[PDB]
Amino acid sequence: SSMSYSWTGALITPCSPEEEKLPINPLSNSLLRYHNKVYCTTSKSASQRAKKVTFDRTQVLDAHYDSVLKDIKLAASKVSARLLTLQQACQLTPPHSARSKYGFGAKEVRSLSGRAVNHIKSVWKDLLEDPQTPIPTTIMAKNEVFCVDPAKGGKKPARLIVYPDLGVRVCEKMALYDITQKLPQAVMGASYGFQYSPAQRVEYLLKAWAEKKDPMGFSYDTRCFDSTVTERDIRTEESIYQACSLPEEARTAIHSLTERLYVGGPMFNSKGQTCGYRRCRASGVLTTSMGNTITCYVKALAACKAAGIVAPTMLVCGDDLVVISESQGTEEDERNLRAFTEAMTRYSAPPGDPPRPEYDLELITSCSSNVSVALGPRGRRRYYLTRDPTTPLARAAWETVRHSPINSWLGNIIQYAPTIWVRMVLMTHFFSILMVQDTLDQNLGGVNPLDLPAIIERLHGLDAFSMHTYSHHELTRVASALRKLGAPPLRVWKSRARAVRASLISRGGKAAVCGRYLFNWAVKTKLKLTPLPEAR
Repeated sequence: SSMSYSWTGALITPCSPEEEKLPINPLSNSLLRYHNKVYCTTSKSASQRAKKVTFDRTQVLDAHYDSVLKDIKLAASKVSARLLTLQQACQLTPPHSARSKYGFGAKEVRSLSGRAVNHIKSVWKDLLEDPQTPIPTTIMAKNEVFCVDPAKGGKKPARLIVYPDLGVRVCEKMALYDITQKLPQAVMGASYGFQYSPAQRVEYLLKAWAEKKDPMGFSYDTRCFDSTVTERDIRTEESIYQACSLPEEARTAIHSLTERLYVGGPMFNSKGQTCGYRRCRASGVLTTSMGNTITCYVKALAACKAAGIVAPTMLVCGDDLVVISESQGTEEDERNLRAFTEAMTRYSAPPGDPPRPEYDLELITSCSSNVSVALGPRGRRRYYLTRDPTTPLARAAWETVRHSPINSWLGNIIQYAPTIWVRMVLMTHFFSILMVQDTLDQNLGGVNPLDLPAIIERLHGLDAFSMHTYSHHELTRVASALRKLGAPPLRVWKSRARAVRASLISRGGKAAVCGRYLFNWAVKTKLKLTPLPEAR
């Protein structure tokens, strides 16, 4: 029936001309040796991305679906959302957001420049006046850094980004922003994934697992999900949106955006040319995350009913999905999972690698990440979130004339503070670098590195400075990722750490705090890390 895209064959151009690499990488050539393996996705690869996302789709629904789609509309309707004053929408605009084709950008929008406000007024009026004309969109290639994988086919192609002009982007927010803030939690409750800290996700997963008498879990994925969304799905989304208590002006505009933007439209490149036409989800629009989350939830939950999964507990973050149910023995479990996979396929949401049932929580990848366990200070099992460190290490070794990785180090040091790989590798490297630059109290991305212990204790807990006896799985995976990238093995990091520790101690003050809280693990003879005033 629907086929997701169609193409003029015009070249998908780059935004910010691709940066060449350099013959020395000074910040990272002590981190890892095999720099040849770290690459960034060229926009030449754009063509290849297209082939992988262009394909016919055919949907077929059923009682199961229809029943869910009803229950969800009942839930939508206990929700009332408001319009957003054009002004308020302008304020929500990101600072460096792509400028408008009509002579203004986010500076102007955020400051409520008169010209910017005129245009946004006229765009919005035209939404209310006209509910048919497709709104044009731009298509670009997002470049991102990765490590090469021969198994999974050398280098990945660039992701395609597709988005309307800035004017429309604001209007979108006027119409929909309050829904996006209210609806998911309404229709999905506990299952709405974004509502949780990394630490709460773990607590959630664990509570689910524990309350099954005999747990099984699995996780469902689609690398190319935006492609599987059908024009019907989108309209069924509007159907859900309108199910709320809304201003009549809202309703017209939601509907008009649906028909003119969300359902599809043409696609132009940077150089202006016509590039294609889209009949699936656009990646760059406001409702992308809300739609994906909600849609996937309907289908998934219907499929659980087709397949006969007993007592399911879900967690949904856009495309990413984890279900934790009661086992019907392994023999039935394998069948039910195939059923699910059939059902989803009929619903037009087929997967990459297909699901398999698992009976141990560590083996379930949720959100490019997963739970694992180590031992805490008093010797109790302590559970925490983690992941394959390949991409993080790859990106930690990315240096262009225009780009520095120091920020991504910090990102990961915070996010994954309790992991063995942050604690032994990234932290050791990160402080070792800044010591030598004597730039320890600079502020990177609005954080001061001498505040980490504090920041860490507040987001992760004093135990995150004391954990030991990491799992076989984690230890094997880390070992392997360092060997893969030519970083030193953990024993070498232990040394570097002892020494980075010495210096931080001798510096006194807030450095020695870092020195003692962050690097206790590295010493032969532990200190007794009491809680931190600054933390609360």
